[PDB]
Amino acid sequence: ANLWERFCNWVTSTDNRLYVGWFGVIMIPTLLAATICFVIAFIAAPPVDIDGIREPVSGSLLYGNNIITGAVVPSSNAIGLHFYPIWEAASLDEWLYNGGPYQLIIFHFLLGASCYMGRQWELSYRLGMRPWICVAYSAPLASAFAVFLIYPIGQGSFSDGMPLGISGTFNFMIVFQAEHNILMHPFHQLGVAGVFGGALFCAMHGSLVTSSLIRETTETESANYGYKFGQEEETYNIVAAHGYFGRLIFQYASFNNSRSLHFFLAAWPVVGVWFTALGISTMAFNLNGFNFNHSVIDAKGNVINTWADIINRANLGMEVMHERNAHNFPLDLA
Amino acid sequence: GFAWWAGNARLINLSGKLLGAHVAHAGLIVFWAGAMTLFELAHFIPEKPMYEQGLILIPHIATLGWGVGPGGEVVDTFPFFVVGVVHLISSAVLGFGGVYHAIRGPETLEEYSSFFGYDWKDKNKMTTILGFHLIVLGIGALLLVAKAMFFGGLYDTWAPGGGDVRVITNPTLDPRVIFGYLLKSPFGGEGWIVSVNNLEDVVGGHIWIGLICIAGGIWHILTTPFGWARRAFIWSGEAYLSYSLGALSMMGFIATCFVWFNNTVYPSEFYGPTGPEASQAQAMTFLIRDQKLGANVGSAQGPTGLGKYLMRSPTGEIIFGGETMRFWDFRGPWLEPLRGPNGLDLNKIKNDIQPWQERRAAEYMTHAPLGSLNSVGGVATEINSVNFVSPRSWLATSHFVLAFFFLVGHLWHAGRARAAAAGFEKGIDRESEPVLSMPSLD
Amino acid sequence: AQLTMIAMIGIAGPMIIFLLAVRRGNL
Amino acid sequence: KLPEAYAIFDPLVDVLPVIPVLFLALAFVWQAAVGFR
Amino acid sequence: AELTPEVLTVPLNSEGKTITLTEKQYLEGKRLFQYACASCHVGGITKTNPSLDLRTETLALATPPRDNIEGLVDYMKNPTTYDGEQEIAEVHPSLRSADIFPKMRNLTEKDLVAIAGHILVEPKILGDKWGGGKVYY
Amino acid sequence: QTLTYDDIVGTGLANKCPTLDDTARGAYPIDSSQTYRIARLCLQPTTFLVKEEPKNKRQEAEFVPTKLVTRETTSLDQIQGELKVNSDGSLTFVEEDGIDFQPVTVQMAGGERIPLLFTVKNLVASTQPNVTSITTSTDFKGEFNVPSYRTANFLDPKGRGLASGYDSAIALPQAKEEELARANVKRFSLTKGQISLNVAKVDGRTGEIAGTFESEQLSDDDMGAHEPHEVKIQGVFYASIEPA
Amino acid sequence: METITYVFIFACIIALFFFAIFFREPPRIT
Amino acid sequence: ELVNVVDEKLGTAYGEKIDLNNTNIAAFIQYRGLYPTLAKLIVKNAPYESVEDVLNIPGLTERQKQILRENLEHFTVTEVETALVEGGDRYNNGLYK
Amino acid sequence: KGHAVFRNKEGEELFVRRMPAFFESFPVILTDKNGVVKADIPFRRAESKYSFEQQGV
Ligand code: CLA
Ligand code: CLA
Ligand code: CLA
Ligand code: CLA
Ligand code: CLA
Ligand code: HEC
Ligand SMILES: CC1=C(/C=C/C(C)=C/C=C/C(C)=C/C=C/C=C(C)/C=C/C=C(C)/C=C/C2=C(C)CCCC2(C)C)C(C)(C)CCC1
Ligand SMILES: CC1=C(/C=C/C(C)=C/C=C/C(C)=C/C=C/C=C(C)/C=C/C=C(C)/C=C/C2=C(C)CCCC2(C)C)C(C)(C)CCC1
Ligand SMILES: CC1=C(/C=C/C(C)=C/C=C/C(C)=C/C=C/C=C(C)/C=C/C=C(C)/C=C/C2=C(C)CCCC2(C)C)C(C)(C)CCC1
Ligand code: OEY
Ligand SMILES: [Cl-]
Ligand SMILES: [Cl-]
Ligand SMILES: [Fe+2]
Repeated sequence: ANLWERFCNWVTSTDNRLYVGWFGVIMIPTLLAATICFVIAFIAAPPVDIDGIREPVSGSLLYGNNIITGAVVPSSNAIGLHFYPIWEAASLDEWLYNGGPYQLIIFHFLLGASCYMGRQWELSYRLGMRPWICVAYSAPLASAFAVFLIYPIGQGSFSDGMPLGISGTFNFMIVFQAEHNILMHPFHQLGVAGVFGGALFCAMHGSLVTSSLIRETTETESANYGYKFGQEEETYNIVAAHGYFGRLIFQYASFNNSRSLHFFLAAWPVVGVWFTALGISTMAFNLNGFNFNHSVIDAKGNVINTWADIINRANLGMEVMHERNAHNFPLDLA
Repeated sequence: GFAWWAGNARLINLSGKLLGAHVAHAGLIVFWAGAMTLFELAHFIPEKPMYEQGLILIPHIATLGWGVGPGGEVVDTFPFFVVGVVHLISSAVLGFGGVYHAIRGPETLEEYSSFFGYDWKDKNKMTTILGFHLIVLGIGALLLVAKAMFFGGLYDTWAPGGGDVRVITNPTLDPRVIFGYLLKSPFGGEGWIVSVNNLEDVVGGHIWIGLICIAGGIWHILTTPFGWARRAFIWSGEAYLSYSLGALSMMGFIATCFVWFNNTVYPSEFYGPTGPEASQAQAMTFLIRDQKLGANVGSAQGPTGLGKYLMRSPTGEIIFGGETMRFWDFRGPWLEPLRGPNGLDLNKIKNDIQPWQERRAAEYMTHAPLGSLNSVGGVATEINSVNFVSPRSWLATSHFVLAFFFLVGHLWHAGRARAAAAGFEKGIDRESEPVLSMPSLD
Repeated sequence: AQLTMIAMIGIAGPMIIFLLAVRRGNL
Repeated sequence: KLPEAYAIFDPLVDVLPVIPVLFLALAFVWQAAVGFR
Repeated sequence: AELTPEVLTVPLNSEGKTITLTEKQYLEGKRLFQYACASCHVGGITKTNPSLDLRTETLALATPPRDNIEGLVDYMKNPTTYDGEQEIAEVHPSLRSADIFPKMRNLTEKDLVAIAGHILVEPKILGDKWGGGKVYY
Repeated sequence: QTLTYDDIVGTGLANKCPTLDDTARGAYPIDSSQTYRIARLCLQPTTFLVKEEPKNKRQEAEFVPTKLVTRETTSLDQIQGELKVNSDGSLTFVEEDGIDFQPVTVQMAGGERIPLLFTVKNLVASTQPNVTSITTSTDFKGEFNVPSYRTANFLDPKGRGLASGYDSAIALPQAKEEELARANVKRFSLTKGQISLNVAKVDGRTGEIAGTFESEQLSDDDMGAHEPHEVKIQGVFYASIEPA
Repeated sequence: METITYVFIFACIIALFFFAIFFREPPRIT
Repeated sequence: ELVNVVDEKLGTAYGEKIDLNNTNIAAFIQYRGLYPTLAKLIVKNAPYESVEDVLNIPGLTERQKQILRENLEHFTVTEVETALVEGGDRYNNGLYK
Repeated sequence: KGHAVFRNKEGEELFVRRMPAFFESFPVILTDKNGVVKADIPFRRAESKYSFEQQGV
């Protein structure tokens, strides 16, 4: 009946259309801040001197960008890893030129996404569920941390974090391949396996369940109406699905335990994306993909090129051109 | 009812066997420390820098002041041998005690001795075991103080004349300095505790931590958790494990940044230069070369209009130009002779650069912590030839990986401990599904 | 070689299991 | 290099650090012996 | 193609005498170059001063000509600038400065010949790649 | 009390020129039989004014104020050179060396960024005849060089440059080139600026002087792409004088 | 006109979010 | 009217010899005995109205004058080109390997 | 407009390397009848060996 206890009861209420919770108390403001600043920067922000070389990059729609090319541009290389809130700038004009909004957006977003993962634990506890859905979401979360926070820490500048834009993303990727040879890194290769396999098993599982739907409807209606929300009986025949898939390959290469199957579905892409988040996060410290440049030579010592050396030719052309005005000395050491 | 793949969860309420597991595991850690040091010594060549040799334990011992002399030159390898041997030998004793308690020893303890036996829900016994280890930890931190002040000192990369082993006679005690570090921002130019840049602060903080840990050990032996703490935590083995998992994760992330930025307690003489350091060193190298050719590096405008060799930071300091403008917070003993009140002094640059600084810059630039997984040194486009990956990259990446998984382990075990404590970790009771007794959302 | 010592070492583990299995021990 | 009086043990020392890993492998031989109980 | 004695034949001095190395010496020279030199001179460039490479035509125009075993062996003892005007043992590895460059301490006279030999052979095998930099990778 | 680097770092003080005490109203005597040099000249701008284009007939718009957006990166310092005595008792400072340029971009009302190379490169500044003492009424007037804001290697966003880069608009392979000549052919400008240094304080004992400066120069023309603006810069200076 | 078009579509998507969440067909049990 | 002045300069003796008034200092490595000592002196004392002017550099030893004479036919002078001498580009023109 | 014939200062006929369909953009490279490069339009000018100005194309 006390004021605080009533507040605690509303915060943690399972009757709110959207669950709030204690993580929500940090998540709601931080995400609103990031969202509002992003929408405005994406539409109207003036150009940003991302690389600190007084060469501003235009990112917003009103400065001649479309949806594909627009971006909120990372903060200036001259700032490096320094904290640059609004109140550290002589004016909003200065803060805009130097990339202020990128910092505001990504810090609020990393907080709010982190609280988003906590909120998944919290509601799960309020509803009497098992708790590990938040563990599945730590894979995309770790990946966002890697490209917005970890990689800038290792390279010494938020100007090398990933831009908040579609082409900006591609720029990040091409520069990353030139400097880290990420294609040749095992943790990226596991990421592709996590993401190709995820798509594969999504399609497989969806097709096997759909294939063994029990007839409940006429030809003139969507089979979807054969299932009613909250019915106790399963809506497909898992033995028929097992009997099809076990014969498509062989019997013991098929799941008949639904729990093992769905756990498999959870584990494969989650673990693969953990590794690819770790790949970005460890190339942040310049432990790069495999280097086989000139690994094959002949009896005389002539280099015999392989596909790896061709990759390297591509990598070099990305190297020599990126940030074409920003380098004064012969080694791009960071 | 655990499966074989969750088999160690069968030890939760078997204090005797669980003790053997921890002690056997402690043996593995001591074994590796011993075996690895010996492996590194057997491979060590004193004419090469440590960081051209894939060493991570010998630099930890050197940094304590054993085996090294002025400039980090290795003078005596016997202390390295001793540390490995003693660790290796001690692992047999822990190994022995671990397999005895895990196989032959009493399966549970609480019936054999009310002292060593424990119940996870016994908040008093738990905080007493906490207090014991806190005291151990405090003693451990004071050991580092004793070495620093009374048993030879520590390696000081900042020491005058190239760095040297130095005894610490005035450890910093001022709590405004010691805890000032805990309140510095973690961002560029501040860097929280990772910015500690002198052995006086390092030793003084260990005096403090040692006292605080012993104070807290005694505190937790003498008390039981207060009611607000009782109502805030889950009191169970797995919950306790999840708390430590969070803490180790956090500590792992911190150590990652420590080895990457800090060149004081990870001297670059031993570990190789940091990323910022190597990048600064490249700018220094071509400043030096170009000025010998007659270039006026103060007044050279680069392509962008910014200075080619020197420019200003956002707060005015004279700093190296190019991309390394990002690394201007870097401080290192080979560079600081050139700093004046406004940053790099152009008069010192024109007149006072010494050959040893030229050497050190050329060396660090050609040893930047970039390399491939198969230990090809340098940028990803470099051809094979140089077999090198900095110890800093090895130490930073490994511990980021471990720190990340332990955060995942924290989440896994914290959520399970919550669910197990409330009684729905094995699934939803069909006959009593909470959602089915809640009103609909709409 | 070094493969001699790591053979003696690598076989030590499986031999403990083998002896206890063939003596019907607390495995 | 090790001290001369222990030089005989070079090949053993090259192998020692891998030994902890063998404990992990040993755990799976044991579980295979009792049938993953 | 193979590592024939013709390719292993390099000038000994300016007088024009030549010397045929062995395949042992070449591989030994390559290994010692990698140990002592590659961190700055990988592929025959100079990372800390790219204007001066290890191409044979560059070595030839140096004062003391360095495009022969003698000149190269002398250089690893008493390195000078390209015009020979000043000694640079204090900033360049050499036996004269093996105290401040500890990797030079355990190099024998035989080792120098192999290192010099590798430097002279390698452009005969790789051509433009040796000392050409990334353009030829 | 002389501050250390660790006292300065991050305060913004590194961008400020040394001030002189308000008592320092001396005079520094000049012995023409001696030779002198400026050991350090520090210039610190406080105001950036840009001349507007009135577009109409005879109005000639004035200098409007601007906002600095490139932060505390604006001061010239460590400048040195000969301070000569001429056959009429005038003094001429000939700049030799120093950090004598800072790129600056200020923003006008309406959002236009004006970048400029604030500089005193190759400054030659002279006093009136018969000086014999540097006093709190001495004026130096001089001119200096304003090179192109970008130097010759600079590549525009389509890869075009002067000493490097494409020589055409390669994304428009069959477009008519005549309309693109201004943007395809880069040009290195070199213009003169003008500066007044007015001495207001003099420490007779130390040879230190301090005061006020106004300089006029041209902004960036983006290698001939667009016409420059005229820029007025106001600030404070500090110089230290030594017998050569 | 293209900026107006891009922002118009984006705003329509946000309004649709509002209706899809708060004005969904409510799921009813069995 | 709009001409790239560097391209234009390649059509002069600058495009075939070492221009004592414009060429970047790294080009003096192509001839023996010039780099780094004489190259430094040469660049610092530019400009020259004639190739012969370099022999009058105050401080030249008699051997340095002999090296210059040997190489005078590889030298030229053309008008100083601001684009090639500003930014200290005669000491570092941003070209490495 | 007519057939363009290029010649260097020595009267040798030169041949522009034609753009392959793969390339959005292609450098301007002039070869002799044997395929030896004799002229081009350089990107970096400082170490240009083959400029139209130098070769008198
Ligand atoms: C201090 C560390 C610590 C401790 C004491 C525990 C203890 C426990 N955990 Mg936790 N765990 C931790 C860290 C820790 N965990 C971390 C960091 C994570 C995240 C990765 C997890 C994730 C986790 C899950 C998902 C689960 C547990 C479970 C358990 C219980 C059973 C575990 C078991 O039988 O493993 C048996 C051991 C194995 C099956 C071996 C695994 C092999 C690893 C993954 C491969 C590593 C190989 C290595 C990298 C290189 C190999 C090289 C090659 C040459 C061999 C037990 C209470 C289980 C539980 O909830 O029980 C209550 C459970 O389901 N843990
Ligand atoms: C550091 C790793 C570690 C440690 C210390 C332990 C320790 C333990 N485990 Mg776990 N476990 C681990 C990893 C580990 N486990 C992994 C990776 C898995 C997945 C495969 C499991 C799966 C698992 C299951 C399924 C079970 C355990 C159980 C146990 C306990 C009883 C063991 C027993 O009765 O075996 C008897 C085995 C033997 C007698 C075979 C010989 C084993 C000895 C110790 C080999 C030592 C060799 C060494 C070189 C000797 C040197 C001695 C010298 C120092 C003098 C014990 C405390 C059991 C338990 O909880 O019991 C209640 C149980 O049911 N574990
Ligand atoms: C923290 C680890 C730990 C813990 C909690 C225990 C706890 C226990 N053990 Mg185990 N034990 C351990 C480690 C541990 N032991 C090790 C490492 C070994 C191998 C030497 C053994 C070997 C062992 C045997 C053989 C037996 C026990 C028994 C017992 C029980 C009675 C102990 C007693 O009365 O001691 C008496 C108290 C003392 C002797 C106090 C003396 C102070 C200690 C020994 C010196 C402190 C040194 C310091 C900790 C580290 C060394 C320095 C190093 C860093 C260089 C008790 C449950 C007995 C049991 O359960 O029988 C049924 C039993 O028979 N233990
Ligand atoms: C391994 C270390 C350890 C562990 C696990 C514990 C565990 C515990 N302590 Mg003990 N304690 C320790 C060391 C430790 N203590 C030491 C060394 C001292 C001496 C100073 C104390 C002094 C102490 C007192 C005086 C009390 C406890 C109490 C407690 C209980 C409640 C703790 C709590 O609610 O924290 C939760 C923490 C908070 C609610 C406040 C968090 C505020 C932090 C500082 C914010 C910082 C966040 C940021 C990310 C960290 C970066 C650094 C930061 C300073 C900037 C719990 C059993 C209480 C109890 O019940 O004792 C009977 C109690 O009153 N402890
Ligand atoms: C993103 C990381 C994260 C997340 C999602 C969780 C989630 C969870 N934790 Mg863990 N925790 C973490 C990191 C995290 N923790 C770390 C690193 C530590 C060690 C320092 C702990 C220590 C810890 C303990 C000791 C306990 C939990 C418990 C729990 C559970 C209940 C909620 C709770 O008490 O959390 C409290 C929240 C935290 C401890 C930190 C969360 C960090 C959030 C995302 C940011 C908070 C905003 C921040 C204050 C504002 C910073 C900005 C400003 C300073 C500028 C829940 C499953 C409890 C439980 O029931 O376990 C069995 C419990 O008692 N956690
Ligand atoms: C960086 C620390 C270096 C290492 C290691 C080695 N060399 Fe070097 N080298 C370096 C520089 C900066 C220079 C230019 C010196 C100058 O100012 O003139 C050189 C030069 C040479 C040369 C002369 C090249 C020429 O064209 O005349 C030679 C022959 C040479 N260096 C050989 C050499 C050898 C054999 C090394 C291993 C013992 C070696 N260098 C290491 C930088 C560095
Ligand atoms: C329980 C269990 C387990 C675990 C176990 C463990 C983990 C153990 C440990 C143990 C240990 C941890 C061990 C150790 C050992 C050691 C030793 C045995 C030692 C020895 C030493 C020596 C002999 C030395 C010598 C020398 C010298 C002195 C000098 C130098 C050289 C040399 C090295 C030679 C498992 C899982 C498996 C299974 C189940 C159960
Ligand atoms: C040694 C040294 C030093 C020092 C240091 C120190 C002194 C430290 C401190 C530290 C500390 C002092 C720490 C602390 C920490 C804390 C923390 C980390 C916290 C945490 C908490 C938590 C985790 C909580 C949670 C929660 C909540 C929030 C709610 C309720 C529930 C719970 C409880 C869960 C220096 C740097 C000088 C130098 C070097 C050396
Ligand atoms: C230090 C030292 C020592 C010690 C040692 C030791 C302590 C040892 C141990 C050892 C060990 C500890 C060993 C172990 C081993 C093991 C192994 C060898 C394993 C194997 C495994 C396998 C191969 C697996 C398989 C499988 C299974 C079983 C199931 C599933 C599938 C798979 C395939 C995975 C000595 C005395 C020498 C002396 C000197 C020094
Ligand atoms: O890759 Mn290449 O490296 Ca990481 O910095 Mn140096 O250049 Mn620039 O700022 Mn973004 O980018
Ligand atoms: Cl780019
Ligand atoms: Cl650079
Ligand atoms: Fe499903």
